Amino acid sequence: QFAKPEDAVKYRQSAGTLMASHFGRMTPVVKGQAPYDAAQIKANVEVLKTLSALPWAAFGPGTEGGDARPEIWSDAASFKQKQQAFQDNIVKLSAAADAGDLDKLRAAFGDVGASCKACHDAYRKK
Amino acid sequence: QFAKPEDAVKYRQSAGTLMASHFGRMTPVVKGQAPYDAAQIKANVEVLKTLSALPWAAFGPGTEGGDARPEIWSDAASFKQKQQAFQDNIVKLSAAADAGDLDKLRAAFGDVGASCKACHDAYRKK
Ligand code: HEC
Ligand code: HEC
Repeated sequence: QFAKPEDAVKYRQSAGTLMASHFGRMTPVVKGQAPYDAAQIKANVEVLKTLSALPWAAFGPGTEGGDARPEIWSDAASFKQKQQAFQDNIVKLSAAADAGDLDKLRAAFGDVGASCKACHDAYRKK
Repeated sequence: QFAKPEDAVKYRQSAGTLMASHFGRMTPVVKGQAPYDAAQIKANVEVLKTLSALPWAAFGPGTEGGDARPEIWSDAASFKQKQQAFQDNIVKLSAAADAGDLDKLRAAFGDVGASCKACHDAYRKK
């Protein structure tokens, strides 16, 4: 869907921006510094679920650039494993939210955050 | 969810970027220059549905900036009418996609595009 590689870069960076907001806005809730409303979090995690599937298709043929490290395309299976595992972690966060289980949410939230960081550490330029 | 107004601006601009990609990537389909696969379009319009609800909450208290015109906050009801009408048009696009009706999709797509433009013309700085 991208006329030029720059358009893929702009897309995936914007998807990252929105994921960071929908993930990070729950930090005060997970820490107990903001109240826990199960319906609010369920709805927010649904948004995050949708967003979480979006970046990967924007690292397609010839879309090199931005802060993507070149190791993304040459090791296609290792990068894939990481995005599929991140989305696995998102499924677990969805389950916690959908159940209205705050302890479960805390734990799942930490696992998601670790998955974001693991990918950035390997595949995003400093 | 925004620490500073700049963070709201960055969010809403990224939501716009993603909407433009998910809406605009269907142009060749609506024009018949790319094939119509009803399931593909149904899934894409579902993504667009989710995204289409996101910008509005990022024009909240004290989030003035970017290319938002100041008329957005002082005429809160007129701006609201426009975003709710745009989302009405999105519901109609969803219906067309969900039905697998290409003629209906064409018409609904044009109505959505007109709604984007009407809001930008009134509320987005040149
Ligand atoms: C690999 C499987 C990743 C996972 C999982 C997550 N991110 Fe990511 N992210 C990744 C790359 C390779 C890049 C660079 C893209 C480019 O071309 O520059 C990014 C970028 C971001 C950004 C910065 C966007 C920008 O302003 O330029 C953000 C804010 C971001 N990513 C957030 C984010 C979050 C919150 C994630 C987990 C919920 C997450 N990413 C996972 C690769 C991967
Ligand atoms: C008002 C009810 C709007 C509707 C409907 C749509 N958009 Fe919008 N858009 C609006 C404003 C006020 C702004 C400016 C935000 C800012 O603070 O700068 C925007 C911006 C965009 C952008 C540019 C983002 C950027 O790169 O800075 C894009 C690409 C965009 N909008 C796209 C878009 C599409 C495709 C829409 C219909 C599907 C749509 N917008 C509707 C206000 C409104």
